[PDB]
Amino acid sequence: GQDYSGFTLTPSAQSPRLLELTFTEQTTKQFLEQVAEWPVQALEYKSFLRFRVGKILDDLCANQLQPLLLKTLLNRAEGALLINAVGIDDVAQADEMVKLATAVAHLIGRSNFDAMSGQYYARFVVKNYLRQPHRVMELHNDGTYVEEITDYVLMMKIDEQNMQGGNSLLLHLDDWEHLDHYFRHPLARRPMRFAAPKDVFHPVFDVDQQGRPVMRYIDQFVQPKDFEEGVWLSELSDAIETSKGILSVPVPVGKFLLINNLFWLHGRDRFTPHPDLRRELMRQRGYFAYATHHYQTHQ
Amino acid sequence: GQDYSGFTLTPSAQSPRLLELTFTEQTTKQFLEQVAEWPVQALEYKSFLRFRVGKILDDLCANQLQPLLLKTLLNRAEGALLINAVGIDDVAQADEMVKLATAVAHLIGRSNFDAMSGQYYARFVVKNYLRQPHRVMELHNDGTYVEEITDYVLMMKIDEQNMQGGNSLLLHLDDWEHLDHYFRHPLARRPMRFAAPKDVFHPVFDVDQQGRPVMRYIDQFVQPKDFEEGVWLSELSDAIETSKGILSVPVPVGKFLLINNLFWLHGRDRFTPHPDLRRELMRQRGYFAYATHHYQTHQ
Amino acid sequence: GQDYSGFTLTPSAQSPRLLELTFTEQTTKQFLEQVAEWPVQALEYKSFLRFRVGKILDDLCANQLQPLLLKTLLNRAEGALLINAVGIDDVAQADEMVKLATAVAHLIGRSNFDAMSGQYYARFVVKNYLRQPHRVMELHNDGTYVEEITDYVLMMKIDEQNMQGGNSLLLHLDDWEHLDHYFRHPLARRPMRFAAPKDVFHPVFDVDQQGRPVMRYIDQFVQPKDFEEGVWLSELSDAIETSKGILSVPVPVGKFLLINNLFWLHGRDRFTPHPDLRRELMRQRGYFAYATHHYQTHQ
Amino acid sequence: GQDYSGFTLTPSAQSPRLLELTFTEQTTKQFLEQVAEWPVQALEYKSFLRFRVGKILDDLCANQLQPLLLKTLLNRAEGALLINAVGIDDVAQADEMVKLATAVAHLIGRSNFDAMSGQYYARFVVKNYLRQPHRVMELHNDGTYVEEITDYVLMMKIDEQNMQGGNSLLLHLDDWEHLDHYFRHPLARRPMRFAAPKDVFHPVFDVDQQGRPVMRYIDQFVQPKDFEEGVWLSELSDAIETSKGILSVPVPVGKFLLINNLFWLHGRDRFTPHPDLRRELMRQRGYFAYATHHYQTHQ
Ligand SMILES: [Fe+2]
Ligand SMILES: [Fe+2]
Ligand SMILES: [Fe+2]
Ligand SMILES: [Fe+2]
Repeated sequence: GQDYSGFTLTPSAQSPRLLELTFTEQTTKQFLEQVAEWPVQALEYKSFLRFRVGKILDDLCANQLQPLLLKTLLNRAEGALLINAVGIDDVAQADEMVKLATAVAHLIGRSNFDAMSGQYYARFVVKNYLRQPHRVMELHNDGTYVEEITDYVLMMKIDEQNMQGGNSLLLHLDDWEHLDHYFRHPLARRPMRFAAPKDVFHPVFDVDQQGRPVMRYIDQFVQPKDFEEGVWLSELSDAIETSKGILSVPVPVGKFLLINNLFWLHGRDRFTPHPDLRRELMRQRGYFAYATHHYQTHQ
Repeated sequence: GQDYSGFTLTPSAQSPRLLELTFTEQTTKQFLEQVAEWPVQALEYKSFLRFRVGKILDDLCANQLQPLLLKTLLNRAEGALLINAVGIDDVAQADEMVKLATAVAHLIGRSNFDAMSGQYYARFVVKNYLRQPHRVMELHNDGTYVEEITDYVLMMKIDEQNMQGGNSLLLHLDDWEHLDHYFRHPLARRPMRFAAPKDVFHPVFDVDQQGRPVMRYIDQFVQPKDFEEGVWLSELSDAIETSKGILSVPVPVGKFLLINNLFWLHGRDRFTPHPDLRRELMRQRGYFAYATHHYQTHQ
Repeated sequence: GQDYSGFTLTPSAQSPRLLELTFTEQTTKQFLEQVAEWPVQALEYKSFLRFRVGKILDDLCANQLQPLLLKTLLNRAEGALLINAVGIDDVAQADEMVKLATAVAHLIGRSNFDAMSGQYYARFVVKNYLRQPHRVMELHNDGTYVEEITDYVLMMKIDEQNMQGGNSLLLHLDDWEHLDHYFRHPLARRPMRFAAPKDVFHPVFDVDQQGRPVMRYIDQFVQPKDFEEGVWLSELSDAIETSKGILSVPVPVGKFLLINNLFWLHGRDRFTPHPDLRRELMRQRGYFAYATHHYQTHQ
Repeated sequence: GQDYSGFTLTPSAQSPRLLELTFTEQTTKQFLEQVAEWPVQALEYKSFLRFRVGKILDDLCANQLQPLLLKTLLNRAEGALLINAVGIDDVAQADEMVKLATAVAHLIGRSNFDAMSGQYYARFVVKNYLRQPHRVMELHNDGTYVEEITDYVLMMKIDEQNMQGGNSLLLHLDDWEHLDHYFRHPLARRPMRFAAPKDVFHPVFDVDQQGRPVMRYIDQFVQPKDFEEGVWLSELSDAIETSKGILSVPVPVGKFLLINNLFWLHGRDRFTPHPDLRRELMRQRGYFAYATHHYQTHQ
């Protein structure tokens, strides 16, 4: 995998669709110097600073970062990245981790308000029905019960102690062996009710600009209105969960997954409970916003 | 009463309009095996599983169950069932009870969110003004203060210890000796205000597709706007409560009433307080949703 | 003052506009017998019972009560009543008091939900800035910050111990010596903002059907938008409060004022604090609803 | 600076745009006599009294006050006042301070509901990230996340003990050396999202009636939608904060700043924490409402 200014990029061991982007130690060192004056708390109060820290990182990569992130995330054949910075790999560096993740996100779009934290990101600690270790968290898309589309999901590993399992699960729609069967079903186009934990109605599948399937699915929030929709959804669920195309991805401390939420589903594998278990995560979810040469009216 | 695959059906001792459906021990055994992998908690999070457990039970009855439930519930001459499964008859089996009731409901429609429990069903324990033993709960219809129609009411007996009385009361509109007198009154068609414990306005009576009376009445939530509406409603109330057509139905542990809420009213008889009284109930309320050969437009 | 069936009516000592209606001991005795089966709690849950207890009282007065209440309350020259029943005059009889007040109100209209109690009436106990004894409560109309009109105000004295002062104050617009001066001012017709403790806009004065002034005024909830409206309202306030037409009315235990809120203002005089002071009140507020021979369309 | 009836007016030491208005001891004495009958609590309940106390003060200044306040606040070349009354200069006089500030505000407009206090003004005590002494509070305009425009900001110093720093910062748009550069940028006219701590959309700049720049900006509530808006806002922020036109104004106890919020920004300098620090402030924010000879339709 290739050499860019300030970082390297290589395919993952799980899939060529998922690429691993690592910022050099020198880029990392300089980034942290140049953003030291804004603590995370400044980023939380002034959203424009989220874009500024973005600019600082991209400028350190000779402006090669932003176009690469976008080309990868929007490329149907790929659409997923695992990102890290050499030197940021310990829980003591959580703030620095948030700054990094924030900078990358705000080069490609904007992170949405998170109702769990009341901020643009959320950090969660896991320590020893839905909260359950031996439970796989089923593959899904985020953002299914609001009108606005969530284009990206960012999941960062902040701490990991005494943890067995709990890999991120991923499925690219084009690796799913049953796509054609479910996409070509009439109920693939049936608007269904999705309800928060005001209701919205949208189909479970849609298409991208070129007519290729995309999904907006989660088992917990979809609300089949009758026996027809119900049985079909229970079959679709089994067809996703038993897929041979599912990826299992370890996310080491300091690294984060950044994926296109339209044609990747994500989930979490089970893990072993242990009295001294500690896992800390950070999430952001947002929309893409980027410049292209395209048409406009007026002056 | 007749033999179907997996269950038997017979008229009740109270009325030929109310039929008693009992699943055989073998059906019950197999149902519980085949649904063991989804605990009630799974059904609460993923509504499609509610329809799946429905399918499993109907499949065990050679697909004779679903059409029989619908034919009975929609039949004006009947419209009520008391349902049980041989082998499920103790409070220790409450989860199994919920699964059964859920499976039957989601063959005929879908159960609505219950604001008391925050789930698609609600379980309540009674132990020693509105909470009162010596108080009869007056005959009524459910769902009178929302715009959407509640088609069915399901009441299951989960536990019963040291209980005297407290039978379910039922009245089929066609057994009510004063129907003609109240239905033909001009105020039968007067939209009246109904208010939750946003207000809705609907008449106290309406008609089914064939022009036969249906009701949407409850004394607590109807809000007569003046002396005219008030006196008439107080007279209608007395005329319902003193009706000779009222049924009194014991609901033993493991059994549930499932009734058409348009032309049956329901209520509860008084019961004797006792220091060691324990009654546990489960309710679901929902709409009908079923396939028929009927017209549609477009392709 | 005159003799009707079941009650007597006479002018007050304060004004010929305020009439005193007293139910005979026999009417009272029979009313209480005939309504004993519905405790106040029944009236709170089933609003139609509020109209029924109305019917029972009017029937006991040979149907002379309802037309007299309406003729008095709607008569511009009067519009106020002080009502009592011989034999109901002690705090121990508070429930009976509520039943009586309820019966009278629901012969002339319907009492509105009271947000302080969550019921159709509210009972308040006073015992030892706004809560202040040496503070007169300024003359006002109720219902000024909702779109719907409040036609009547009912204030009943439930208990009174160790109380000096605290009479009800009343002003009939036609006894107000400054009416013409304020009514003919351009700001009398200026819609002004009124805001709850969504905002509404209405003028401080309006007219009845015959073009005679009515008011919708309270100093606490009117929200002058500028110096013009502000100064004028402060002058109007002084002109109401220093009026020579103000009535001061003692309301003995068991008695209640029932007034037309369009052309009477009400308030409360100061009272002496005392360690063993106890005053208990009940209020209802509502709209008029009554039959008359008038035009309608269709069949 | 000039002599008016009841007060004097002189330019500040910081700028000729900011004028210092001091009521004479005699005006002050008479004002306090003539408003003694309405405690602050009366002003809080009856908003018309806020305008009345205004009238009393202006009347004491031969009606020269109101026109001078308006001429100053609306004058583009000025638009800011520092106001005090000889004899009101101690925390023990806080109520008198509120009355004074209220009287002045309600000669020029009306103060809006303050959600922090639930009243038309708010008092705050400061004693020993956003709450931070060594933090400058950045220059901003108030009222940026509601549809209605806030025309004035009033900040009064009620108490000051053991305080180093914490001056009010001010910037008049016409003293800002980078105005032309940012105002002439296309994003100056881009409606941007502003969100409360329902969202509103307005540009960061607008124009007054003569086409001169005005601002509606605060770093905390503006929500850049993408990298373009974000970077530009971070640059605008630096350009405001490092401006050589910024004023630093000490506000002694008893004095208050009253500024035009359209073409002045305000903020606060850092201050030294001290164990026995006590600063008490009062704020009001409102709209202008005043008489002028202008056109109207109808009669
Ligand atoms: Fe997710
Ligand atoms: Fe019910
Ligand atoms: Fe009142
Ligand atoms: Fe401010």
